[PDB]
Amino acid sequence: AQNPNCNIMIFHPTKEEFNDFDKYIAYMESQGAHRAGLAKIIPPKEWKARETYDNISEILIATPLQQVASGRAGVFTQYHKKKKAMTVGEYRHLANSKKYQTPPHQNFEDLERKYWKNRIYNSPIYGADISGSLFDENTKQWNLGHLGTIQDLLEKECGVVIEGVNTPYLYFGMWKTTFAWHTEDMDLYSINYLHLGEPKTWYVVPPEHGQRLERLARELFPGSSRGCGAFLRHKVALISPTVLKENGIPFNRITQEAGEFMVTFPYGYHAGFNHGFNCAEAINFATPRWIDYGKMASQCSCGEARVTFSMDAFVRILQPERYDLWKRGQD
Ligand SMILES: O=C(O)CNC(=O)C(=O)O
Ligand SMILES: [Mg+2]
Ligand code: NI
Ligand SMILES: [Zn+2]
Repeated sequence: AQNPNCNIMIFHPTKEEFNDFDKYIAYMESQGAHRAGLAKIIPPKEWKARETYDNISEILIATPLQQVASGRAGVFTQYHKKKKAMTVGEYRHLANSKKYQTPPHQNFEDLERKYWKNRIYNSPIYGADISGSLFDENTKQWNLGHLGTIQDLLEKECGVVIEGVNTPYLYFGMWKTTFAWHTEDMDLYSINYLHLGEPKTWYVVPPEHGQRLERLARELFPGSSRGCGAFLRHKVALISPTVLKENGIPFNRITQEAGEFMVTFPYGYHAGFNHGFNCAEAINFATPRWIDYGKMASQCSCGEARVTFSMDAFVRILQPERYDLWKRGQD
């Protein structure tokens, strides 16, 4: 069995190996990468996402979100307060202001300590889930707006044409901006490219141990759990590495830097934070191996999670028994 300890693997494809996305994902899996829940991919030195980042300031962040925390330093929830629109140039200046800028620090581990100690006492502002792309149209390898669609994958595997589309999203972050513990919608893969700026630290639980995290989360968030059997789908709960270690939950950590891809695998719970101003692009994708995970994915039917149009068909075809209840939660 490859990668039996479920370590995060780091890959360095050549330019030739970077030509066929599906093949390279399947290669990484043949080496056991999926067992971690997360892998890093360093592009060949010949590759670039676009020529420059000098022309992105006029992108609009229509609904910046202030991430306000409740709880204790290692175990908290966050809610997202809506703020007035601002451009990427305005947001970059904000991020670099004395109120929001990264503090002085020694190394990534010192900054991690500061994050966990202090996050709850501040409310950083995040631009999230902005439909769009920063890949140049002439980047032909690993261009996140030209991947195979999940609807085409389901049709190829199962035979049924379905409605829906699959496009990328941009994320503009600052120090302390946080992504809560979650798996992807319908336990899909994700791919994330850090276009520019400061790093992103990730935490991940191996897929084979996902239910351990779920059981701890029900214990640590007991009102939320009573509310919804799949409340981690609300994307609001944070648990620190110290708390996970105290409770014997298997996990790993890694820091992504600008110019690097991360891939999350089906049913890999993950969470993390940004080190300072940055811009990432991300999209969900599928392979043949995902279908069995999509059929088994939990679902939020309480009303909170509210998702993309295109989840409808995945539930309808893969989970027909759950469809009627799930759809009531959407309405
Ligand atoms: O960059 C982010 O905000 C986090 N993105 C993801 O969690 C992802 O790619 O799965
Ligand atoms: Mg612009
Ligand atoms: Ni994710
Ligand atoms: Zn719910």
